[PDB]
Amino acid sequence: ATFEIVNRCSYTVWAAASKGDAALDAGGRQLNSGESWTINVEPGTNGGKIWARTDCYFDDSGSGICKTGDCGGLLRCKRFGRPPTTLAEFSLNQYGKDYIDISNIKGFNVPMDFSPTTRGCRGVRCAADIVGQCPAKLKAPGGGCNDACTVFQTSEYCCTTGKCGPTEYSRFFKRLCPDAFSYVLDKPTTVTCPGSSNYRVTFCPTA
Ligand SMILES: NC(=O)CN(CC(=O)O)CC(=O)O
Repeated sequence: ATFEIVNRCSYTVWAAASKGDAALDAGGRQLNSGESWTINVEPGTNGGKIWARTDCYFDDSGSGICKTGDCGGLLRCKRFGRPPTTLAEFSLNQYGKDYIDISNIKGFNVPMDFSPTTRGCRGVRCAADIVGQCPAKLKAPGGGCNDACTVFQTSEYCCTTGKCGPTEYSRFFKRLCPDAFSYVLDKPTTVTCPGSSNYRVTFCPTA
């Protein structure tokens, strides 16, 4: 499946694509403003994620750091990124269907549209001014708005035991982006697409 990753932000993003224990395609690439990168994700892949990293500093070998979304200090991500990161999440060809969503469970850094190329299912967007409205305790100095699990590290927010529910901090994200997951046990906003669809992820969407 192809994922066309498009940077319409004024700033460079270092796109990242991983399934947690391995890169998807090349795993990462620098996208200056206006640049695109089309990756191939193998059919049947589960637990894939795409995200933006902002303000990165890499040496020629591809090692360094990013202000948001860093993945073990690598340009070409093998693992997932450090919050805060708006997440495009997908599992493909799971019993005949693809499953896509956007998540704020690991916070928000860059506004995102995640859309199929087909009429057969809808897209998702989280593009509200979350960083400008971010509660003080969730502000990330590197840019972005942390989730409460990252900040407070308790089950109330991290949903590690029992049955967590919404909190003031999940509701902050949820009102701004109703179609994105705001905490681990949020009512799912996953979209079911026909199996083997293709997709476009746009950073800083407009129309
Ligand atoms: N249209 C946009 O998304 C503009 N961007 C700002 C920019 O690209 O300079 C907002 C953001 O990055 O949160």
